[PDB]
Amino acid sequence: VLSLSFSHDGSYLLSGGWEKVMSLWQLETNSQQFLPRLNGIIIDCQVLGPQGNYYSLILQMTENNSNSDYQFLLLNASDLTSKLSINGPLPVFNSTIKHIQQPISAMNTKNSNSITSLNHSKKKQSRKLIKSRRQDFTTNVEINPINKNLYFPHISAVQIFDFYKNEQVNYQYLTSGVNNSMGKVRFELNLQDPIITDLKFTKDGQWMITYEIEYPPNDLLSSKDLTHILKFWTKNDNETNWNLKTKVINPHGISVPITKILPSPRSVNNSQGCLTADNNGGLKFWSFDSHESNWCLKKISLPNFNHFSNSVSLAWSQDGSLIFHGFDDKLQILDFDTFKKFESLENTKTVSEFTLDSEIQTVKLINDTNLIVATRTTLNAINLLRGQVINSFDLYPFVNGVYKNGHMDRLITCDERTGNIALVINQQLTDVPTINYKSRIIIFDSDLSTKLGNFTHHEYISWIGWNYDTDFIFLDIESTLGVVGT
Amino acid sequence: SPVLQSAYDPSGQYLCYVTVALDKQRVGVQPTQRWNENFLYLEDSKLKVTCLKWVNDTVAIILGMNNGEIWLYSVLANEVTYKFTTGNSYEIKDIDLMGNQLWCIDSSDAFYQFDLLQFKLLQHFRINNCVQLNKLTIVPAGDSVAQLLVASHSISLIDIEEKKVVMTFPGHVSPVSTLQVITNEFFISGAEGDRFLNVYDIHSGMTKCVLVAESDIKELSHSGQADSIAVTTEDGSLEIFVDPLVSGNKSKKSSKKIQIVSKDGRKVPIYNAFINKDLLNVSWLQNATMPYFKNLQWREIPNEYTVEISLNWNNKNKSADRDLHGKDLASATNYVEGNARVTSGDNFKHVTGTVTVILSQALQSNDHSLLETVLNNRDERVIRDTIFRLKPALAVILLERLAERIARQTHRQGPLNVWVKWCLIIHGGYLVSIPNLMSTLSSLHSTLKRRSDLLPRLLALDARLDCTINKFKTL
Amino acid sequence: STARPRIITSKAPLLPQQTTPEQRYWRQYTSAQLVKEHNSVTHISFNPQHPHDFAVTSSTRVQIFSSRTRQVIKTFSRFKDVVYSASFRSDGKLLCAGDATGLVSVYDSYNPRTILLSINASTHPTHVTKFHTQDNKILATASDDRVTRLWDISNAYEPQLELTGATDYVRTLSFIPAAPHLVATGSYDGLIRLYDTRSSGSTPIYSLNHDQPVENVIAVSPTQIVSCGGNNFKVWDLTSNKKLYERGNFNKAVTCLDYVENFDSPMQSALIASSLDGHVKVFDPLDNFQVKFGWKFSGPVLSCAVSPSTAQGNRHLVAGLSSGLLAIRTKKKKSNNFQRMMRGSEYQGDQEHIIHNDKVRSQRRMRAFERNINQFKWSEALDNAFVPGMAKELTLTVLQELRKRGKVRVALYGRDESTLEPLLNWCLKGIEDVRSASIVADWVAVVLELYGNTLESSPVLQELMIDLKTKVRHEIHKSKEAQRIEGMLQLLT
Amino acid sequence: TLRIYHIDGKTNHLVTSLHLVGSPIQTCTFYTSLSNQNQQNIFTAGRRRYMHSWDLSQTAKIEKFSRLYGHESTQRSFENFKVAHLQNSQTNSVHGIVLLQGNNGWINILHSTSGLWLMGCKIEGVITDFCIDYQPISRGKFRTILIAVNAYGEVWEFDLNKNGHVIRRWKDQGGVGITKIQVGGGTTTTCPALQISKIKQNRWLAVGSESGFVNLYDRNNAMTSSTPTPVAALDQLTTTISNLQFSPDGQILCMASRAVKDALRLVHLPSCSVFSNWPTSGTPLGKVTSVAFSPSGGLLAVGNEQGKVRLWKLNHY
Amino acid sequence: QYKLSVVSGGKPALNNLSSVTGNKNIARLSQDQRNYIIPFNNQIKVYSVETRQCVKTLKFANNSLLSGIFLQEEENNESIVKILLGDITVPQQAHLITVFTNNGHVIVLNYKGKLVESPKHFKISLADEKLANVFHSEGNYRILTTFKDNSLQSYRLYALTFDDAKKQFEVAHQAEWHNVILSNISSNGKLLAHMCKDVSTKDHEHKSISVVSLFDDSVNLSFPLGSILSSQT
Repeated sequence: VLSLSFSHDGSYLLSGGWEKVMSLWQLETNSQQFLPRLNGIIIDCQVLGPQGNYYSLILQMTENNSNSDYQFLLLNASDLTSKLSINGPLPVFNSTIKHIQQPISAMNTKNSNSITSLNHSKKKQSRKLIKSRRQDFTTNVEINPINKNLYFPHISAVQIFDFYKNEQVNYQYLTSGVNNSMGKVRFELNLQDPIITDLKFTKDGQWMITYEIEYPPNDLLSSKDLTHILKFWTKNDNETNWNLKTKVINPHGISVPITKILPSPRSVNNSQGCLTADNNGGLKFWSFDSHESNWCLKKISLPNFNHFSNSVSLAWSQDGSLIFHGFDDKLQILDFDTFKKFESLENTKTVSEFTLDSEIQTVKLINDTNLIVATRTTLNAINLLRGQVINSFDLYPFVNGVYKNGHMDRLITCDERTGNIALVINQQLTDVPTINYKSRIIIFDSDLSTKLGNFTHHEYISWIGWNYDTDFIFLDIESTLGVVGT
Repeated sequence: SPVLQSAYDPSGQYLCYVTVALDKQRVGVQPTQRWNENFLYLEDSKLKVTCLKWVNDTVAIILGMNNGEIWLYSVLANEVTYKFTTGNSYEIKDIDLMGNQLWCIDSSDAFYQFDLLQFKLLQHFRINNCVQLNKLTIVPAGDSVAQLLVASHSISLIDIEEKKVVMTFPGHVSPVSTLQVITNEFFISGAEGDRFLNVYDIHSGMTKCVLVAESDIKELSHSGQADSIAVTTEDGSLEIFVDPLVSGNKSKKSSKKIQIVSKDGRKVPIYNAFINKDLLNVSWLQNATMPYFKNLQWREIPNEYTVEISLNWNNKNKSADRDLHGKDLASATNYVEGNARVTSGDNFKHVTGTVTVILSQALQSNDHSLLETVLNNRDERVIRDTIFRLKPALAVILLERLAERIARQTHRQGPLNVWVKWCLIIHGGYLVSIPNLMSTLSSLHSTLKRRSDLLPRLLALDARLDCTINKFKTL
Repeated sequence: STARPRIITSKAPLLPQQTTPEQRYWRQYTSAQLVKEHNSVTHISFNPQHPHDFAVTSSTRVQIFSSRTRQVIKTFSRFKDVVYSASFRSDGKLLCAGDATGLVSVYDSYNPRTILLSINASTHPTHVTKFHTQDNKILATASDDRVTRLWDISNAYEPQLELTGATDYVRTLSFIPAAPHLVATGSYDGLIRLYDTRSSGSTPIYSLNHDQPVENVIAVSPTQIVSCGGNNFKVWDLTSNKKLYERGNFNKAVTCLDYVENFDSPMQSALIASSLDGHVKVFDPLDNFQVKFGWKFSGPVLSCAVSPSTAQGNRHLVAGLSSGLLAIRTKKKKSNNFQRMMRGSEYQGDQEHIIHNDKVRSQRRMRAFERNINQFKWSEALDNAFVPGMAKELTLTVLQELRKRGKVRVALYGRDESTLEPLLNWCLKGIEDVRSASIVADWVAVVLELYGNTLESSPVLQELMIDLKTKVRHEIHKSKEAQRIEGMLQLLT
Repeated sequence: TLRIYHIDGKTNHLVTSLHLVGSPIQTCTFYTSLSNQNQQNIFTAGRRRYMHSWDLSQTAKIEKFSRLYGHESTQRSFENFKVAHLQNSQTNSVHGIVLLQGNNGWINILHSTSGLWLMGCKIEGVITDFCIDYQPISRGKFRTILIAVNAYGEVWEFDLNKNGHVIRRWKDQGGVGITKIQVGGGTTTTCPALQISKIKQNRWLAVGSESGFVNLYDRNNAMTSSTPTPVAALDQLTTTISNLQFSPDGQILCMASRAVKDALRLVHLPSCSVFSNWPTSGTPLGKVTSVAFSPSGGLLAVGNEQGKVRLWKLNHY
Repeated sequence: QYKLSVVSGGKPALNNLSSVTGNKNIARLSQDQRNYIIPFNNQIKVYSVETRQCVKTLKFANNSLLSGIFLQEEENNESIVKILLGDITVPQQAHLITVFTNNGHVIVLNYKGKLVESPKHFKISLADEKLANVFHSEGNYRILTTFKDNSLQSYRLYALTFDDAKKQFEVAHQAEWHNVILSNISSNGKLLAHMCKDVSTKDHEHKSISVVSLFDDSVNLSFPLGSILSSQT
């Protein structure tokens, strides 16, 4: 039991538990009338109206284990309809940020907490944040360009937002889960919902490309295989709901993730294509068909590598001829017409297989002239017309074991019109690395010729992108959006 | 008209209107400059408001009523300040005020002059050769309020000091409805049920002009120096005559005309518009009693004009909580696929007694009946001899069809698992020679990959099965 | 607050040769009735104006059938020998019947006992007689005399034009809907000639060589025609004067081809072609005359016809088989005091100021498994899923969704042997599919790890497991061979 | 349709005309609160399971009471409700209650500001009618009494100041099948009040039933006799009594029949005299199925089968 | 060339610092049921209830007093404890807002118009212990504070009065309880209920519930969980 609120009369009791139900209990004849589905577990219930007209209730949105994503709801008690829902942005961090206790339940799960488990887990998270160096807190965040709409890949959902007025506009489910069909008991809180990892849009903005992973339940037989599901959705500008057009299950075979997904620009097929890339290194370019209303597997480059590493990425030259591929210790250049190496007949050492020092984390070309490749330990800036390196910077004394693979790619972005923007995060320690953070956004231009601007922020920064007004958008550990602009 | 009577204030900023409310007349002042919920009910359902005057130092109105006593009513304090009682059980048929002096017509054909600063009846007066009098005005002749006009179908210019009828203008058949003196020595008289306004010249005792309207007049107003005569019209209209005192030269038509309609098509009637120089204030009723107003420029407005107002005629009840269909705004929408197409990653698109003559005929001309009827065979020597004396490309499209029928009914793949080997055995050189193997045979690759995918899990199951079955064999 | 999400149906990866809505329409064509006739029927023609009727040639008899009833409406039997052709006018009233005496008998429809015109062709029997479509009062007939004749109704005793220049056995001729003057004609030499009527006529404008004997000429497009003869059929463009495409997709030499356009169908243009086996095949010129559907009737089909675009009702596809058969497939389409006390339910509110509503539609009726899964009684959900009369895909949805929502153990707690039996009966019925082998493996292993010793206590489940072991070994044999062929398939790559 | 008209003697015009879809309007009632005096709700129900509440200018606010917090099994229809005041009597606060009929004897009492299932009382048999009587105890406190009536003739008097309890019963003399019970003489639903100090007691109780009979009793002797004798037994109608309505000052009772046309009768009280000079044979009434009074002005609106609401005024008030 | 500015704020900043009280709704409805005021982590957002949208935003960075108090760039302690509708200083002005944060501050501001850029600042005396809860009947104010001398916190009850001087906030030192497990206050605001481990020290059962009246001494009762619970538990 999480919440109990008495009426002014003394015969009604508003109850709230982990199952997502607010139950009005009538005490005389021992009855109840409830609300069984409200997008998350219900933390608090309270009465507001003098004659008992409004129910105010606070919810947790327990799907995010990393963030306690509060939701305030007003309620007209007459017809039990949703009036005045208020919620901020709901990011999904990779782990817990700052002293977020999972609520008190009976059985200790990955979603719930006992009491002794609450104390032991509090000590565990405090000692983890003190001892560990892996503090990444990286959030996948996208911006739909045709409406400049902020998009949060929530756990088993998406949150559509606009930062102009600071209001959540939509919350859409995309996976065949049990987020809203059923309030969860402990043995099904152990059955966590599928995680939608990647959310991108094609540069047309009308096609939304998603990648999610389905988890089978524990103590079963096919609990080892995870189901990779890619999906293509469509929506208009007068309509804020995405409708799923195409589903693709197990791309590149079963149990093989497609962890890097890059959309196509308008120049090739009016941005109706995507390129999926594995730990295998194979590249699948899917495209929307003309006569038929789905997407199809247009181009395939299929090797089969016995070793696997998530240190991959891919970039795309703006005229659609060549593809950069960031492999671990290896940079690859792919033609678009035949999906082979860049065979140049002049042979002027602009080869398709470049050697680099460590695991590549991102490859971003600012134009067809300058290519910024940031590894696990070093950042570099090379040219494309001539195969000579120009710039390089040591990324080791700050990113040592802080991030996993792909997170620097999801972090550092590039505006097509002003240059490159990188991030660094450090911690302010007082005699134990103290939990208070401090970040720095640094702006370069023209393959890091100069630092256009170094701006130190007094707290953590979890994601940076650019809204298509050429203004960069950065996030905080608290659900806060700031804009760096002209 | 629910609003029965109405009158503007000088400088045209407020208007008082009286209207029936459950057979009880309420007076109410609404501003027209940009609601005023203040009113006054009449305590009797018998005494009613008959003649209304606006008085400009507390802002007030003055009401000649059915009881026979003038009610001076302060509107800022919203209270009946004074009751000037007349000495007759009659009705104040007309009211008139200019500064401190007040004149009134009582239905006993009685002139009464009252003083506000005295709060007292100065003089009762009655005159001969005036048997009905339902319009009265005093001429703007300065501080002298004498030589006043009365009018009931025939105008009597009658003095106050000399107290006798001086002039007699031929009026109308029906009594005079409105009688307004715009400037000096010229005054206009209009009857009810009349389209014919009579502009009269006073001292000559004549008709300067006759203004005409297209239908029955409701309300009259004039600007300062006779540059505008605005008549709101009983059908609901606003006909304005610009400079109607200048030079077939006696009768003059309307210069411009303004209606008020709504966006659905419904016309909203007009009552008591007030004009100034180069500025016009028009009035209508939005609800059954609520008065709405608008201001508009008649010089710039053309000869014909209508004012549109978007009335709630068939507006859908829009609510913020409820969506366009079914559910509410906070309802986080779920996941629906509908008829969505599903595709796996291994389906490549856009990248001696034989039966040989029958295979060739069917695969040249596809028939599923011939396909199943010849596929019913299982004899391996027949399989070998057919695929030996079979064409290579016919065998290619046959193997496509084989993968297709295996996928359609997997139960058929038993006798077909030995057939599809010999297609790759005998025509294997042609299968190397073809350039697009995965493109011509994406389906066989798909089904063999799917079975290869199932194989380790079912092997694990079979291990668990064997363990348990040996357990209950031994015990 | 939200609503209850409806239960999401499981969708497999697509199996090859998936159903398009065009094939959905060709299977929506249902209701194939068979009508016996005396000899091989020759020509079927629908009524253009009101397509509720169609005439079929027969033994010395023309039979007009209906469409909404599919019954014999009219029987013309005034002939001496077998009628050769039957074609309607452009105005749906006057039909012509080419006979075997060398004469085309033309009379009005809806009246059998009158003879409006007996147009005498050449003495050799007139094979194909057709009305014009743009013009309303001109005919064209072709005989065994290897001459075609253009006839008017006013001059019925002498032909209007005598079109010549043929070689052998003119058996088809047709017209073009754009030009009412240029005609096409096919004899038994292929070689479709294209003549002009306003000009001389005995010499064509141009020829198009079809080597095997062309049997039907079909003006599909305003720019394209069809050579329908021999084993193949070639679709030409006459404005380019060359064959745009060719299709040799048939077994026997073709005998019939018709075309239909701009009607209630996902495929706008459809081309039917019957080739003397019962085999009628539907292509489409929009997809370059590619195969879209095919029916097979056992008797050798001689004719085929479609209901026109203005059929405004039940759509019909008739195939006349040379055994004397008509195979038609049709896609089919309180007191005064009481009303005066409740007569207000029919206003709908078209005038009032404010309109407000919050009603919801009666949704699709939830099934038994859906109600029990939403009501969380999961074991009885398993039983009502494993009733005998319910489908493999639906119980796959139940199994997948229940394994996702809850666990198999809680689904399987309080089970006895009489409820254990249908689970493993369905498992032995469905282990031989690719779609559900992993899921049935999960569930049967979970029930095994739960009910080890009840299995050793019960003997009637022991015989079912020994039945499972011999059938679980075919994926160890046949699907193991599926991987072996996958190995020797990469050898050819 | 809910048609709101501003009413005059010469021009009776539309303030609002709302239309509901799939929602018949058999009963509709205004409400202004005794605590707030400015709320202006409209409660409306028909042969369905939802009761609409329209609040009081282009977007209309319409809530719907559709769920029952205690039990939805008693009534398969909301087609008849009554509105009333209710003071808590622990806190000196008066709010709005609505009374709804069920199957056999269940009258459901709902807090109307939130659709709350406050109370319920079961009379046996088949529920026929019910009404609200007000009883001022002292200066600042009143208590409401549910006067319900069955078919056979039993009259139940509950109090709802506390939890709903039965104060008393008494039988109507006659009335084999009873249709309408109606108490008048003071503040009722037809003569509402503006403040608590304006609340008085009723005086007379009329019952109008299928044989055309209206038994009229005086409360001052009914409350002490507990098996009372009717002051009058009016029988001037021969069909079903469908509308019993008192004056706002307790001087005329009208009885109207929806079975036959021109079926309205006026009775002066306490003289208990059925009037002669109206309605005449040349009085346009039709099938009289609805009647309504003015609060102060002495006007009468009569709505009939044809959809017409004719208007009269009595000249004394 | 480039300037950074915070644009949008999310999390409603509920009282997670307390973690003992079950009535954690900081947000309250106004006297007129027209506007709902929620104090965010970076702003204070007021929403008109009919149109459902944010009728007013109050950015702590845009103000100069809330930036120097709520938006300190080193400590995250001070969050909004409670809003109060009526004016503490003057009796019943209409569109005023009284903000109590964690550390003894009283910020009086104006909504329904423009925020006058100098909100009334009043520091309450005796702010050694942190402010946890604050409420009122007519005239007198009541403050529940959390004090630390076994990882359990004493609750100190003070009575607050005003209108003697400007800065002065007179305290009365009502009561004190040694340690509390789960305290809650009724919706009327006149009754609270708490527990203690003093009974875990004295007797077998680990708690006893004690209900205490605030503005009087009427309901002051104590009873054990040994009398409350059954034996199957």
